[PDB]
Amino acid sequence: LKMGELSELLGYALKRAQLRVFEDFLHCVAPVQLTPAQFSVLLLLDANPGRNQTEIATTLGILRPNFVAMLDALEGRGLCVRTRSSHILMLTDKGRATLARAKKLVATRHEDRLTELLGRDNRDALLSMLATIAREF
Amino acid sequence: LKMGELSELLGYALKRAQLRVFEDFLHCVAPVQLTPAQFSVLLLLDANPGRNQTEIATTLGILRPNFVAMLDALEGRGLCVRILMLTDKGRATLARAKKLVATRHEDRLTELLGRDNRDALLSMLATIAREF
Repeated sequence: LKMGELSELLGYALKRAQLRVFEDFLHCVAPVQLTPAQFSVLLLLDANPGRNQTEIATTLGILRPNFVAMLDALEGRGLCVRTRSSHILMLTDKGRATLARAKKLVATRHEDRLTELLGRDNRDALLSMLATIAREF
Repeated sequence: LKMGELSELLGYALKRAQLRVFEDFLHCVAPVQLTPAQFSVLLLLDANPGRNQTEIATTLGILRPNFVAMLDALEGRGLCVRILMLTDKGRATLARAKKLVATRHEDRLTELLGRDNRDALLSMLATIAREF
C-alpha cells in the first residue's frame, strides 16, 4: 500500500503508538479484566479518599455520562461502593486486590518491556514531550 | 489530585497526548467534518487506486464490521463509491482537509515542541507501534 502523507503526521504515529500500548496493556492485565481507564479510575479512587466523582472524571479527561456508566459497572463487579449512610466512592477489599494485582502486572510484563525497548533516557524523553502536548496543545 | 503511578506510566501519557491531538485535529478539520480515521481512510483510498477494502482496514488497524460502518457514512456523504473509489467531492474534501491538517495543526505541534524534538517523537512513537 501507498501510505502517502500519513507517514509525515505525528498525529498518526502517536495514535498507532497509543493503540499498540493499549492492546499490550489489555493482554497483560487480562488476569483481572481491567481496561486502562478502569485501571486509572480504581488507582485514583484509592489514592484520593474524600473527593467526589467530579474530580476523578475531569482529571482523567472522561466525560460525565461516560464516567457514570463506568462506575455503575465497577460497582456492578463489586470493586467499589459509595460511602454509607453518596457521591464519594470508596474501593472495597476486592477493589484494592484487583488494583494491587494490576499494578503488579502493569509494572512487570508491560511497562518494563516497553522501557527496555527504548531505554530510560528516551522513555523519559517521551514522557516529557507527551506531557508537554496534553498540557500545552 | 494524587495521581501516583499515573505520573510516569507511558500508556497514560500517550492516551492524554493522543486525546488532545484528536480534539485539535477535529476542530481544524471541522469545516470538512472528518475524524482522523476517516481522513486517513480517504487519504489511503485516494493514494491507492485499485487496492481492495481489506488491504485498507488492516493497515489502519480497524476490524471488518467497524470499517463497513465508516464506508457507509462516507459513501452516504457522496465521498466514495463501491473495491472503493473516491468521488470528485471525496477528492476535494481530502484536498481541503490536507491543507487544514498541514497548515493549522501539525506545524503548530512542531512549533510547540521544536523541529528536532518533534521529529524524535515521531520516530520513537513509530518504534513502539511497530515493535512493541
